[PDB]
Amino acid sequence: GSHMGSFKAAGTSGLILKRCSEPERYCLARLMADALRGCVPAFHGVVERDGESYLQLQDLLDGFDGPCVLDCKMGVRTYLEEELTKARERPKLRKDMYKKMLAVDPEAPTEEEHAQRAVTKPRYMQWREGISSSTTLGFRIEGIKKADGSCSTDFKTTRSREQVLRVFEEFVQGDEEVLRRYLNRLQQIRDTLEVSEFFRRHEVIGSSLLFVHDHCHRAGVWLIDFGKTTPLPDGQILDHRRPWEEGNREDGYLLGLDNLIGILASLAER
Ligand SMILES: Nc1ncnc2c1ncn2[C@@H]1O[C@H](COP(=O)(O)OP(=O)(O)NP(=O)(O)O)[C@@H](O)[C@H]1O
Ligand SMILES: O=P(O)(O)O[C@@H]1O[C@H](CO)[C@@H](OP(=O)(O)O)[C@H](OP(=O)(O)O)[C@H]1O
Repeated sequence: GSHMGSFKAAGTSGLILKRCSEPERYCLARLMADALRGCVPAFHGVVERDGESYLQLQDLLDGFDGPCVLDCKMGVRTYLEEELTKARERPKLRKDMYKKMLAVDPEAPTEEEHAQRAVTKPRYMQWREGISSSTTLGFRIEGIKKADGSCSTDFKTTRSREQVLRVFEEFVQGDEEVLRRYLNRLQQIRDTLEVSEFFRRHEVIGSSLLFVHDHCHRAGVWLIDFGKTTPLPDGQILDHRRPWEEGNREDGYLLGLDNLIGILASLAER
């Protein structure tokens, strides 16, 4: 029915407010005129609320009767290349990121990180990518909100193809119609991405696919979160499949989407 960090209730029905970020505002404005228009939440412009700027977005949960939601972070890389430059010239040591690391694998931090009780953001993000499915499959499950009100973010070590399949298997709860609709939507999204003027021109980092379904077998998928999506310089383009090597700005977005369609197609035959 309604999603209600960055989010606030909107005046108009079926809308949601999200804290304005300049990269995200640029991106949503472009996407409304792109092949991808139908694959992203409708963007209605910016509004002021308590002296601060908000994106007026379509509430993706509005069409659904008690929605189940899964957030899938897309790409082999989850940080901008500029973070790698900043961490070499002027590292911001992060003590929070060190404690999250210790918790999952106490042997993961180096002798110096242990001494620092702190890690760089890129180091933490590369580690996160490697213990989840991000590095190998080019996406990872971030979270589920079920129809019973229960939520989980317990997916940091969800890595193998079969582990990912079991999360989707539990998420769709044997609803053949929801899974068929999800696969049809993902096939149509892949086709739209492969012709999109926006997509060939932009490095898409930190974006998610939001899967939404309900007990009436309504099912939708949208791309969300363009806070780290940046244009390539002087008419350079990405294939979004080839491996990332510092300088090439490749995100593996379509490697991810390919693997995700493969896993859902496998689940459909089980
Ligand atoms: N347009 C939308 N309508 C309804 N729910 C949304 C919408 N956009 C995002 N959400 C929900 O809010 C969550 C956060 O979205 P996101 O755009 O990633 O926010 P963020 O705080 O900017 N980034 P992140 O750090 O990745 O969570 C999603 O996982 C959804 O559950
Ligand atoms: O999911 P966990 O393991 O908690 O890690 C978190 O992953 C976010 C991306 O999902 C990052 O956000 P980002 O989109 O890069 O701004 C956070 O970074 P930050 O603390 O804000 O510098 C980072 O801690």
